[PDB]
Amino acid sequence: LQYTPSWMLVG
Amino acid sequence: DVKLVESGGGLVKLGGSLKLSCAASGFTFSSYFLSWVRQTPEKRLELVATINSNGDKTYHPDTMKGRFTISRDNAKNTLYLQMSSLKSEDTALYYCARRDSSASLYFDYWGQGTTLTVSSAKTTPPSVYPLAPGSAAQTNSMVTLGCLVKGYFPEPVTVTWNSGSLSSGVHTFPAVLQSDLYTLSSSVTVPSSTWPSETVTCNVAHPASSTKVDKKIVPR
Amino acid sequence: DVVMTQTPLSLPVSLGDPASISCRSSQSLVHSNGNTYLHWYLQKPGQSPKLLIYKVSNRFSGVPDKFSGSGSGTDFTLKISRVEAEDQGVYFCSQSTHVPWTFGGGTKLEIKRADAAPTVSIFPPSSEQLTSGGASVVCFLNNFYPKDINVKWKIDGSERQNGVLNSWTDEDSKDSTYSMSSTLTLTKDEYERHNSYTCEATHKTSTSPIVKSFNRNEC
Repeated sequence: LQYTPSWMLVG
Repeated sequence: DVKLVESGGGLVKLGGSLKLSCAASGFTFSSYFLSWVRQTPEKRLELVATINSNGDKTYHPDTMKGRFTISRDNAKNTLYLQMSSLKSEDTALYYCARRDSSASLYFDYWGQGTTLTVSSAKTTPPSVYPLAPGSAAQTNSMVTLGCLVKGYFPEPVTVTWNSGSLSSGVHTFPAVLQSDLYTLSSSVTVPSSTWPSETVTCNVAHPASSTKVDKKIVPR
Repeated sequence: DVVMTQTPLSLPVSLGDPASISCRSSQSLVHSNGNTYLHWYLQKPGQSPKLLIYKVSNRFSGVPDKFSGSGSGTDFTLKISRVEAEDQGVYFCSQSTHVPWTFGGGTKLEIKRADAAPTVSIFPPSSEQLTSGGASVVCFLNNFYPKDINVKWKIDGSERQNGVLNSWTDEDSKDSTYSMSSTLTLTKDEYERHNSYTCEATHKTSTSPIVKSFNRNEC
């Protein structure tokens, strides 16, 4: 399902 | 320090619109992601929206989608949240929130949050009614009496027994929506000898409508 | 999205004791990158939540060692070794593996004290009120412990006529007890066409429901 996206995981 | 400050809450009519701000001092705004989270009056959960830095990317669940829209002004250390067709289920405390930079996906800094109430209710004063036991109330030693403060808006109301001379044995239940209007009770417990022998009066005040009322609990 | 179910919803304790809160996501929490984004936050009466633990078991800067967290995939646990007064509030587990992020119903640390039976009182509607054509029958369940309680309204021996609003006071700072009020609103008319009104309750502390009652025609 909807894991958290690449962005948001950036930094 | 790191300090975010939410503001702009208040009362709005249903289907109304309103813009919350969040000012962010004590750090490099342009660096962090931020979000708005909120807490249901029954005290819950609540993610509303999230945005990157120099905000070219945003997320809104599907529910909030359409009612809520996040944005920022890195050029100004302010995040916002434009709201638009407020349902009453949107009433809640709105928090401003910072994401940890290590990307561990958790909020390291919250604000105090702004309140928001969506009601079309108009300012209505409450009706006060005494509550004598009629039926014993435990003709033991204690004898409980109450006041039903009913159907008024907006919150809050204040209630006291015997002008505040009565502090002990007094409970006051948090308010609740009786339709679009508030209702609340207050109770006092007193020694049987004490009443009906001596007076016992509940004072009620509802400043938003200029009301002060005293109501004598006379036996029945 | 994933339903964070915490347990229990309420937790009574004596300082010095230690506790364990469970939290159980619906889908698994391992993210497609090996990270497990389950966190724990505390909310103190009147403040913003404060993160305690992140990534299942990483203490945040300044979180005392009494606190610790562990778990895998769907099941997780928050543990507190000796509870301080400082440790009391509502605890929540959020997840971030799945978007949108979700938080659990929260779990409440509250003071343990001896069982206490509620003092019930029922009141007939006021004449002031009737005059207005509404009729509210109130029932006060006072100072009782533990928190759990149930209340049934009968009317002429049957269960209630709709407008039952319940209300809870929080745990009391002095005697650690709880209180509640239940109100049954009726039209004046449906009120006048029934004679017995029953406030009925059950709380472990009594083998049987406590019952305060009153007939309309005779005050």
